Amino acid sequence: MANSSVELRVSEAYPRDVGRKIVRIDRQTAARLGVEVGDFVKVSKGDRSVVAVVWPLRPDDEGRGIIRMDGYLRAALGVTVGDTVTVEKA
Ligand SMILES: [Zn+2]
Ligand SMILES: [Zn+2]
Ligand SMILES: [Zn+2]
Ligand SMILES: [Zn+2]
Ligand SMILES: [Zn+2]
Repeated sequence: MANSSVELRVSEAYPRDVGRKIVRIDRQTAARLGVEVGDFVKVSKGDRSVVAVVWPLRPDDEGRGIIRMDGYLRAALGVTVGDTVTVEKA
Protein backbone atom coordinates (compact mmCIF):
# COMPACT_ATOMS: atom_id res chain seq x y z
CA MET A 1 0.00 0.00 0.00
CA ALA A 2 1.13 3.56 -0.68
CA ASN A 3 1.82 5.78 2.30
CA SER A 4 -1.10 7.98 3.28
CA SER A 5 -0.96 11.64 2.32
CA VAL A 6 -2.92 14.73 3.36
CA GLU A 7 -3.44 18.10 1.67
CA LEU A 8 -2.89 21.12 3.96
CA ARG A 9 -3.06 24.90 3.66
CA VAL A 10 0.31 26.66 3.79
CA SER A 11 0.64 29.03 6.77
CA GLU A 12 3.52 31.20 8.02
CA ALA A 13 6.07 29.81 10.48
CA TYR A 14 6.11 30.59 14.17
CA PRO A 15 8.96 33.12 14.59
CA ARG A 16 11.17 30.68 16.52
CA ASP A 17 10.95 28.16 13.64
CA VAL A 18 12.24 30.47 10.90
CA GLY A 19 15.37 29.02 9.31
CA ARG A 20 14.79 25.58 10.84
CA LYS A 21 14.06 22.57 8.70
CA ILE A 22 10.73 22.14 10.43
CA VAL A 23 7.09 22.02 9.46
CA ARG A 24 4.26 22.20 11.99
CA ILE A 25 1.13 20.05 11.70
CA ASP A 26 -1.39 18.88 14.28
CA ARG A 27 -1.52 15.52 16.02
CA GLN A 28 -4.57 14.27 14.13
CA THR A 29 -2.82 14.89 10.83
CA ALA A 30 0.40 13.21 11.97
CA ALA A 31 -1.62 10.18 13.08
CA ARG A 32 -3.32 9.99 9.66
CA LEU A 33 0.12 10.05 8.01
CA GLY A 34 1.40 7.26 10.23
CA VAL A 35 4.14 9.44 11.68
CA GLU A 36 4.85 10.82 15.10
CA VAL A 37 5.81 14.35 15.96
CA GLY A 38 9.57 14.53 15.50
CA ASP A 39 9.64 12.28 12.42
CA PHE A 40 10.59 13.30 8.85
CA VAL A 41 7.83 14.15 6.35
CA LYS A 42 7.92 14.95 2.66
CA VAL A 43 6.06 18.14 1.65
CA SER A 44 5.24 18.48 -2.05
CA LYS A 45 3.69 20.83 -4.61
CA GLY A 46 3.42 19.17 -7.99
CA ASP A 47 6.81 17.62 -8.68
CA ARG A 48 8.67 19.76 -6.13
CA SER A 49 9.30 18.44 -2.64
CA VAL A 50 11.23 19.13 0.57
CA VAL A 51 11.89 16.98 3.63
CA ALA A 52 11.45 18.40 7.12
CA VAL A 53 11.00 17.40 10.76
CA VAL A 54 7.44 17.49 12.13
CA TRP A 55 6.93 19.71 15.14
CA PRO A 56 3.52 20.08 16.75
CA LEU A 57 1.12 22.94 16.12
CA ARG A 58 0.03 24.95 19.16
CA PRO A 59 -3.39 23.92 20.59
CA ASP A 60 -5.44 26.61 18.92
CA ASP A 61 -3.90 25.82 15.53
CA GLU A 62 -5.02 22.18 15.65
CA GLY A 63 -8.00 21.26 13.51
CA ARG A 64 -7.40 24.05 10.97
CA GLY A 65 -5.96 21.86 8.24
CA ILE A 66 -2.81 23.95 8.07
CA ILE A 67 0.91 23.33 7.81
CA ARG A 68 3.27 26.03 9.07
CA MET A 69 6.49 26.41 7.09
CA ASP A 70 8.91 29.30 6.72
CA GLY A 71 9.57 31.38 3.62
CA TYR A 72 12.62 29.32 2.66
CA LEU A 73 10.57 26.14 2.41
CA ARG A 74 7.72 27.98 0.70
CA ALA A 75 10.16 29.35 -1.87
CA ALA A 76 11.66 25.89 -2.42
CA LEU A 77 8.22 24.55 -3.37
CA GLY A 78 7.13 27.62 -5.31
CA VAL A 79 4.16 28.18 -3.00
CA THR A 80 2.75 31.07 -1.00
CA VAL A 81 0.83 31.29 2.22
CA GLY A 82 -2.73 30.17 1.48
CA ASP A 83 -1.66 27.60 -1.15
CA THR A 84 -2.17 23.87 -0.65
CA VAL A 85 0.60 21.27 -0.37
CA THR A 86 0.65 17.51 0.13
CA VAL A 87 2.35 15.93 3.14
CA GLU A 88 3.44 12.29 3.46
CA LYS A 89 5.82 10.22 5.57
CA ALA A 90 9.38 10.58 4.28
ZN1 LIG B 1 -7.16 17.83 -3.74
ZN1 LIG C 1 -8.70 19.31 -4.44
ZN1 LIG D 1 10.46 6.11 11.02
ZN1 LIG E 1 0.51 29.86 -5.54
ZN1 LIG F 1 -1.78 30.49 -5.07
